[PDB]
Amino acid sequence: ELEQQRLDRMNGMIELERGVEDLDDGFWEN
Amino acid sequence: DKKARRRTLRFYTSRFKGDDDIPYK
Amino acid sequence: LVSVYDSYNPRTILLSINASTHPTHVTKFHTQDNKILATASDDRVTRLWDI
Amino acid sequence: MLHNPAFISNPFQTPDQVANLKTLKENYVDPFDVHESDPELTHALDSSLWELASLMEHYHPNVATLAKIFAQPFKKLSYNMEDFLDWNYDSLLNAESSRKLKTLPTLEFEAFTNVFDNEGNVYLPGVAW
Amino acid sequence: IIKAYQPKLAEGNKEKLGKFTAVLLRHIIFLSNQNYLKNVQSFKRTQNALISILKSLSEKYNRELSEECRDYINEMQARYKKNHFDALSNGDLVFFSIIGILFSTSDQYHLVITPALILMSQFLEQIKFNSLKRIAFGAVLVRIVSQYQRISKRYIPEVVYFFQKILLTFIVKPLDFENIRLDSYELGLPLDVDFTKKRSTIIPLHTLSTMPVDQCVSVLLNVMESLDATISTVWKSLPAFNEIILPIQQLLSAYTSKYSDFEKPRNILNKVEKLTKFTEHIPLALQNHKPVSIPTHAPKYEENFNPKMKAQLKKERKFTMKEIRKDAK
Amino acid sequence: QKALPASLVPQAPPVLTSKDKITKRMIVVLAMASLETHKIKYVLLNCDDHQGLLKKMGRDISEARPDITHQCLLTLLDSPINKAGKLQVYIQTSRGILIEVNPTVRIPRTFKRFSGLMVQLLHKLSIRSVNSEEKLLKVIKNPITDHLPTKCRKVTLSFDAPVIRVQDYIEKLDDDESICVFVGAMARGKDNFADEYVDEKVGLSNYPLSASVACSKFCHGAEDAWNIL
Amino acid sequence: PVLTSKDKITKRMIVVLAMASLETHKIKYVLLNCDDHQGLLKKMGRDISEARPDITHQCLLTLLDSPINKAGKLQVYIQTSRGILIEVNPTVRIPRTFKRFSGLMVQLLHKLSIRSVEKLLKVIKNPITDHLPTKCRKVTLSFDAPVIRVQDYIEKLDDDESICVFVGAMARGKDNFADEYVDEKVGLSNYPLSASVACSKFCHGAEDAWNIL
Amino acid sequence: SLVVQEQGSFQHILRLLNTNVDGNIKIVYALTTIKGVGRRYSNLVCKKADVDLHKRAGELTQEELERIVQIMQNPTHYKIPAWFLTLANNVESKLRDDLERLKKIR
RNA sequence: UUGUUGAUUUUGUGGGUGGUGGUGCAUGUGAUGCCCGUUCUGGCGCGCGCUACACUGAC
Repeated sequence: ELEQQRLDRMNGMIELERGVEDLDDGFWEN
Repeated sequence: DKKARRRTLRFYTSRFKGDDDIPYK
Repeated sequence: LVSVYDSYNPRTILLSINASTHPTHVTKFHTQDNKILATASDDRVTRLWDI
Repeated sequence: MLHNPAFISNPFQTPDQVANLKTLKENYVDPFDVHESDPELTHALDSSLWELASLMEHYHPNVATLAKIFAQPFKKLSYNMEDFLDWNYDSLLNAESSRKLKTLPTLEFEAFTNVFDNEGNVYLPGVAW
Repeated sequence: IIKAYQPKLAEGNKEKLGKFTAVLLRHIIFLSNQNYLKNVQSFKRTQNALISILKSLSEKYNRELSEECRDYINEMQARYKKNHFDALSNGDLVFFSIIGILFSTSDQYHLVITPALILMSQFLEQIKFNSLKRIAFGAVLVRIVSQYQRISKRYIPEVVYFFQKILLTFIVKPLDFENIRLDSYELGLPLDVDFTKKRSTIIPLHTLSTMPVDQCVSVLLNVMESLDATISTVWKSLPAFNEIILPIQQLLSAYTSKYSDFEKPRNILNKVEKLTKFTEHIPLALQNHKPVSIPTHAPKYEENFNPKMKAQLKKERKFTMKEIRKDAK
Repeated sequence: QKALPASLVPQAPPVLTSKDKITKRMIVVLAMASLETHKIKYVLLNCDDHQGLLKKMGRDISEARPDITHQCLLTLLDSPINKAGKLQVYIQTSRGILIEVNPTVRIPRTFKRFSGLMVQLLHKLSIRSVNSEEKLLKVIKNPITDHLPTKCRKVTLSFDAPVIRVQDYIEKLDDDESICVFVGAMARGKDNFADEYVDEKVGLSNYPLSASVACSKFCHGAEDAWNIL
Repeated sequence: PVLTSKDKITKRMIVVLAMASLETHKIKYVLLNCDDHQGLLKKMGRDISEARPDITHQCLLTLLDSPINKAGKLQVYIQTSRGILIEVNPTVRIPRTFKRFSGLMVQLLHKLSIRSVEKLLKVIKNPITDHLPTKCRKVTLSFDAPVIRVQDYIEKLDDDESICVFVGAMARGKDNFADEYVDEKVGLSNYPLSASVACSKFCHGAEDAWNIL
Repeated sequence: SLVVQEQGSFQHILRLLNTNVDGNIKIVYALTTIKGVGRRYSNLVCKKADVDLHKRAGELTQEELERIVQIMQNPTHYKIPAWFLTLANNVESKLRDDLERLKKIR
């Protein structure tokens, strides 16, 4: 379970299971 | 200089799948 | 798109041809042979069209 | 530059065509000259932008996401550079602190007996206290 | 202190231990800053022991530790804004390692790794690296970031930039590398260096505070060993490996030509040659997009189809009006 | 050597319509569809749900199965050929409805909601989208031939007919013409429903084939033939 | 001959309708449906989106009626999302109407077997692997996996072997149901396919590959 | 070799008053899409802003667009004329009562 | 802490439990196989005529 979680976190899974693309909304504009 | 062209570019700036059923109601 | 119009009649389009998806920067009628029209595009192919 | 369609492998491509594609791959050489000073003679159009592809693996996630755009369709007409020009290391750190979304910290299940190498498990071999 | 204030003993002990987790981390960093060359063994028996206790505390108080870790990242950055390398100390180098121990480095996003890993990259580039102290500091920094990406294997351009200048710094120019910006030209290693004696490549942290030829060679070997590993792990996978390794190959060639006995660059150069041979550098193909289907629209319909009031009022008038006329007739 | 297209962005292929006759396409005609309504509210007559009423109406409940028509549409519309915009569907109901099925339509998969739609299509003579941008199901004037493209090949499903490979068939046919396959949604009956329009009849498998299975076998062969993938 | 799980030597095209949403609910015991029973499933707490046994029905129709079954080269397994494995005898002719089909499943799940006066439908013990042929290729259907040819894939595959396809009967879900058993994941087409369409696609290729016609 | 147009390139899309307007559509009928902006109102705006109506929306320069925005947000300041800018149920009950009495007579 | 009461509870930290659960099987028994409440408050048919779906058109 822990190893599978690490692989998911590596591929862009964020535990607030949001994604890296969600973060990249509005960072550059401001 | 950034502020001047920061103004100009403001005007420049502007599916059912596979086995999904139509929404119920 | 290359479009052919009657001079002094802007309303009516005679012939409309899609030379290419890329810009068509040059369009000229052939001086000797009236029927044929030459078109050059950013596709880098100069198609020779006829009416 | 971002894609040469001649080197695509199509499943409908016939076995003789597959053999031809293999030979084309073998004989390719990058023709871009870095020392030529005349930009019209560098033969850039005949090369490819492998460097941008590597940036998709850039350590910064946002930079990787920006680099990933070349892998996506070019729907956007243009990008406003004034939102991109004046970024510094300080700005990147400040933006990271001022993040809209907050996440829960995660921990490492793997355990290291010693952080630094001596002069069982060493996290940072080659360095000592 | 942890035993005397366990969560079960009294209410609020969790918070006290949570604050103690932050306090312990600063103590671990604080001791490293203090001189310990006199009693390195005793310092080693406390420095690792406190980290183990911090690991147990982090398991229960990661949130408190994370907040303190972020504060240190902000504080040091502010100190770097005013003191630059003078702000950087051994405790900083110690500090970064502990996050690798106590946090998951192999994440695309993390609260403490990403601010820190941004911050190592700034050091690997912004700092001048014009002194053997400063080069040795960078050598430790490269190793830390390398361990951060030990599984992720993400590409860090600063590591490429760092390696180029350091390798060229010890050969100062040869007049062939004008694209590499050096910050010191007086660190050129002498030709008489043997490069056959067995010199330790491990860089002690305490020796930094002290900081000649042997020391310069040892720093070079540690940096160069990190170079060989990075080619093996990260750059080998990257599509632009030939472009990335091309400047490094030229610099390593100068090392072999100037120093024939000096073996490792030949090992790296031979190793680099093997990778370029096997790797097939074909033009990239990324604009293949899957064909998009025709649109799909749901139908609009009534579940039980039937084969406002003013209209209903008007409808009733017509019927009543119809009856009445037939009544009058 | 050839210059690349200006826009490499994928664009949805045009939705085929009866008005356009030049483009090549697979036309599938689900002939002998049992699709009829009657007040109880109007409900789609079924072989099993409504037995007594059809007995009162005097028709055989054996040929009172709109389920078969439903399954054929499901596999036809969900086939990749439809996703490629190269297939259009027509339904010839037993009393004489010709129904144009827009390739973009997404019929409900459950039969009860399918039946709920069909009674409405028969009464309003057409169906609109939820966003009200296109008409998905429309009743159209017979004969089917006028709707069919000008240059076209017409065939039916005949079990007695010789067994032919659909992929080999389509490859041998020409590139400007189009293929019409008349599938009998009827459970059982003589294969002469479309004889007046067609000129030849072909078999696909020596074993009997269901309408849903047969039409799926057709489209799969064309996708292999046309590399629709 | 009618293929059975007992015989492992014969080449056959096995297909597994994994994550089948067949469930019986007593207020009488009836097959749960996404539309028929919404509030009842809410009381059970299960999402109504994953409550369509129609998917499993439709796949069986195109599957059982395919020519390959008529040639006796096909056997079907169904793995219920609850964890129930069902063996479908190739000789069965399941009802075409769904409401009747639901009546059979409730009989099957509670009686554990259907006999006609060989059991046409049988509940069998997990794991699925033991029932499969000794030498057999395992694959699934993945949208993300590379697109391949069923005809070319079967042709390049051996002869003494047999082929397994774990088709996901779910409306939506992660494609990891059969990861534990299967060795590779393959895509059939670039475009999306329904479960009924995909197994119809795969069986058509086997008919083309093995010349079943 | 170096040519730069001062006016600028054509704008396929523009953002005015928090509304996306197609450059292909003309100034009047591209501005009509904005909520509260009709054909006559857009025409009056274009006349007040001294922008040639025969132009496309893409052609509009920065100053022209900013002026048009000022026309929208400040109409009065530029002298835009002001003119330019249960019982039924009871009746139902009465009718129903009349109907019942009509039945009573019959 | 109860509702006067007397350590039965309350608080904080850890923490095992599917169980007045069903269903069949073997002469009740089985470390049986298989899975997984309470009380009220409401509940049209037959027909005419006219206008539109634009470029032979709109302004």
